[PDB]
Parts: sequence; structure tokens; C-alpha cells
Amino acid sequence: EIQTPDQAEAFVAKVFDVLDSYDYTRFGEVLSTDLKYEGGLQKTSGLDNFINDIKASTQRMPGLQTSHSRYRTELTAEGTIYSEGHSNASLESNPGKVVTVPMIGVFKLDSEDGKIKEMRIYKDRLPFLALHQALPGMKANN
Amino acid sequence: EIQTPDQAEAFVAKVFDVLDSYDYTRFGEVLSTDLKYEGGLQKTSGLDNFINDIKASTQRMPGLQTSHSRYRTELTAEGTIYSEGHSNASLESNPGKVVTVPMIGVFKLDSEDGKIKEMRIYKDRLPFLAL
Ligand SMILES: CC(C)C1=C[C@H]2C[C@]3(C=O)[C@@H]4CC[C@@H](C)[C@H]4C[C@@]2(C)[C@]13C(=O)O
Repeated sequence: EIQTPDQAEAFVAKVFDVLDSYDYTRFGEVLSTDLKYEGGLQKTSGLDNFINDIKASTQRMPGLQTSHSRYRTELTAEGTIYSEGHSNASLESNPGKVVTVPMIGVFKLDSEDGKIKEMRIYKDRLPFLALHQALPGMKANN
Repeated sequence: EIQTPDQAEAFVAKVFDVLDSYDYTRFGEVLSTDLKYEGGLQKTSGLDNFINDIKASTQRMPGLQTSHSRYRTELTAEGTIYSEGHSNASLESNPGKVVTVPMIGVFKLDSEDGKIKEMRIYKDRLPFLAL
């Protein structure tokens, strides 16, 4: 059970380690099957609907690779985790180009099994339009 | 001064009412002179630099009209305000076309005067390309 900001931050890091793998068979390890997700105008109910929202993104961005870091997390008396950090993304065909923006995640956990029941992620997606398909092994950025 | 989350939420609403006026002569009513602001890739230190960055960012959006609403606010033991809500924008030339996105603001206050000394606003700006 998460009781300190550091434990909450470590759990957020574990969550994004799963999400950033795109191994959908592992998402239920950390996300409730009744997950309520919001990321901007993207809004889903249920883990399968969440996964189908992400798969569609990996098609807008072939070879998408992502990572997250954290620097400031609070765990509140209401049980909410607020975790501020950064979101990094590239396309595998040109890994020397990385887009990084600040982000914050708001999380609520299931009281029984500790999985994420509500996840609201806020960041600016406009800079990610700078990601672009390239030929792997062929220079694509000045 | 602020002691409850409902009071924190009312203050954030008042702050956005000032910001959404674009009347920079009033920004110091609620923002500290040494404001540290981040909004995605926008990042400023000092109230003068915040004003100048908003002024510059909006110069290519003549007729911009914005408003904000609040949904869910917490006030933590250490005084952080986390306020989730929505940001609405339209242009005076076409006021019926409104773009609304979720947002959250993270705020820390100056203990001496209760003004905002740190303000970090998170939201997706991509939908605003439609304006
Ligand atoms: C449309 C968008 C680019 C914007 C115009 C104005 C209004 C805005 C919208 O919420 C913000 C609300 C608070 C203040 C930082 C505003 C600055 C903008 C540049 C803002 C932003 O930085 O998001």
C-alpha cells in the first residue's frame, strides 16, 4: 500500500514503465478493468477502450517510443496522487529526434487491489506534431 | 486567506477571471512579482516576463476570448492547490465556435500576501489550432 509521496512516485514510475512498453497484455497489472481515463479530449471508460485509444495513436505515429520521468509528487488525504514530470516521445525510425513536454498525472486507486481506477493525464500534445516518419538508418533531421 | 479546498477553488476562479480579461494592469492583484509560470513549453520568471509572454502569444490571436470553469480542487497540507477544470477559447469574429479542453492548474501562494508565486498550467493546446 502507498502511504508516502515517495511510494506514490515509485508506483507512478512503475505504471508508466508498463504503459511505455505498449505491451497491452500487462496493462491490467496496474490499471483497473473499469478505468476512467482522460487525456485532453480523449476520454475512455474500461481498460479495453483505453487500449484501443492507444493502439490508434501508435498508428498516427508509426514506431512510437515514449518514456516518462517525475520530479514532484504529492499523495493527498483524499487518496489522490498528483505527479508532475515530463513526457518524451520519438519515432523508432529517427531516434535522434525527441520531443519532451511537461506533464502531470492525476490518479485514484482502487481501495481493494491498488490498481489505477481514474487516470487523468495533462500535457500539451501540440509539440508532438514535430515527430515525423523517416527511413531507418537514413538521416532525416538537420 | 485560504483554508479549505472550496475556498482555494473560489480563488482560482477569481484568478482566471483576471487572466481572461487580458487587463495586464490588474495581473498583480493576484500574481506575485516573482511569479514562476510554466504552461507546456511556455516558461517565465517574474510577473513582467509573464505579462510580456502572454501579450506576445496572443498578438497573433486578435479577438481572442477565453474563460475557465473549475471541476475538482484539492488544497494539500503543504499548501499546494491542484485545480482541475476546463479552458474555453473562441474568436470575436466567430464567437459560436468554442474550443474547450480539460486543464489543471498547480499553484503555490506567497505566505505574506496570498498571491500566486508558482503557477503551472497543463492542457492540450492542439485543439486550439481549429480557431
Ligand atoms: C489558446 C491558448 C494558447 C492561450 C491563449 C491565452 C489564454 C490561455 C488559454 O488557456 C491561458 C489561460 C491562462 C494564461 C496562461 C493564458 C495564456 C494564453 C496564451 C493561453 C495558453 O497559454 O494556453
